[PDB]
Amino acid sequence: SMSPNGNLIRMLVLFFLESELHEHAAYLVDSLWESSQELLKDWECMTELLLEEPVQGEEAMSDRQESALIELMVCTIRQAAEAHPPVGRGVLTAKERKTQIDDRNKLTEHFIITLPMLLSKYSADAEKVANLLQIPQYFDLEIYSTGRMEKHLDALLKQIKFVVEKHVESDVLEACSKTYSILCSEEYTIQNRVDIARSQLIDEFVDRFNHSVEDLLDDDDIYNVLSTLKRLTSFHNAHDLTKWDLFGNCYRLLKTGIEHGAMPEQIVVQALQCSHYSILWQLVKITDGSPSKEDLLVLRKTVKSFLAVCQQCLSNVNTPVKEQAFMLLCDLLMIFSHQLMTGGREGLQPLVFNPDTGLQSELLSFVMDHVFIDEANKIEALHKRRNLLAAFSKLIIYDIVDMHAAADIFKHYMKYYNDYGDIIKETLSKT
Amino acid sequence: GVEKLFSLPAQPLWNNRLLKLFTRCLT
Repeated sequence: SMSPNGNLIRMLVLFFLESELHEHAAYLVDSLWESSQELLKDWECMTELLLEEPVQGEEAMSDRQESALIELMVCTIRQAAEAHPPVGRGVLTAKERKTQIDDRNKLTEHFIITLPMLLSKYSADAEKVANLLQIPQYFDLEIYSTGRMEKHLDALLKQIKFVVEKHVESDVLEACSKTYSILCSEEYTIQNRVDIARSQLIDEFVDRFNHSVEDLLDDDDIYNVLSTLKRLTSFHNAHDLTKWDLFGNCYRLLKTGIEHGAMPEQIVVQALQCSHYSILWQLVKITDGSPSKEDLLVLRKTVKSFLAVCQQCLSNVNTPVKEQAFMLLCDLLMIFSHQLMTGGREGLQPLVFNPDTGLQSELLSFVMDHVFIDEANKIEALHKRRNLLAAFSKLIIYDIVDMHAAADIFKHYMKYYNDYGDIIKETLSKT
Repeated sequence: GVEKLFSLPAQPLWNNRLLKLFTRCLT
């Protein structure tokens, strides 16, 4: 529309696509940032290409070319606000410091209005949305009230709620949960308005989750419980959903998936994951406040119950359930260790859980079947296994599990050609 | 590399208040 650079930018997307440095998007923007800074900040032009018609006589953009523009656009937003190169290409002067302020004002004021339009046009695209939700972090959230633009905040929260209810992708839900935490930044002005919008979204899914579990106690009844719970889990990670009673139906989903084994693997992974955040959130309130002794006991009982469920899930037939239950055990045993009392927090003696040798054996036994065994998926699985070994290596270094059996076993498996060599050499040294 | 593995939990915690629980047990 207005901006002439529509031809320049439409071909920068092309120069980035047809040169196949697909993982150098943030690198490409930083490269041409010293010379082509003014072109890359024309976000008015970029939004016009995505939102406006290409006018008769011109050819429209392809689905992929529109995804590349968004990816390049968000990198320009990052480089402008942060005023430093991205991760991979690691002070400001006076003029540079002033330009950073104006750039934050320009990008905020532009995208306060246009971001809900972008989200609305491309709501059914998981890849694009996950990139579009990376923008609010760089906003100056005072302008929502300085400019009296609260009318557009509701449009954004309305579109965020629209993205959540029609998407189950793990990456999309991650972006939504992080955005709602940024809009609740507790800074000053908009803290109140976002909370009402947040509680509305949680309430509408706590009901659609609790009432969906009562129907599961069918192929369609399964998808109802999974979709409604996966969303709650991503939000429970970043937001204190303790006021809601989410542990209740999460435990019941596990206590009957263990007794009967009729539960599907993915529902168990989310139910286990959701309950982990609930316990961690309950611990933050107990830690920050001046609690009573009853509070420690009810949390002591809740933590003990979940740890038992995680041990039983180690014997599940499905590998993802086995994998998920292992990582939660390593994290909880580290959080609820003797280090938990360190820092003058002696009033947490009951909450300390030390693993018995029966459980320490099961953890070491899990490393034997899923870490030490005999192109996009083998590099995918290599990081999957390295994370599991590092989680157990943490327990060894901090004297949470007995080290004498694990140390000798690691020395016998060092025949894995640096696959775990750097991890193993570090854990062996710290003894 | 391994420094990032031994400094962060196995399950990533998005909220900084939750992540403090795992980091306070380090150093």
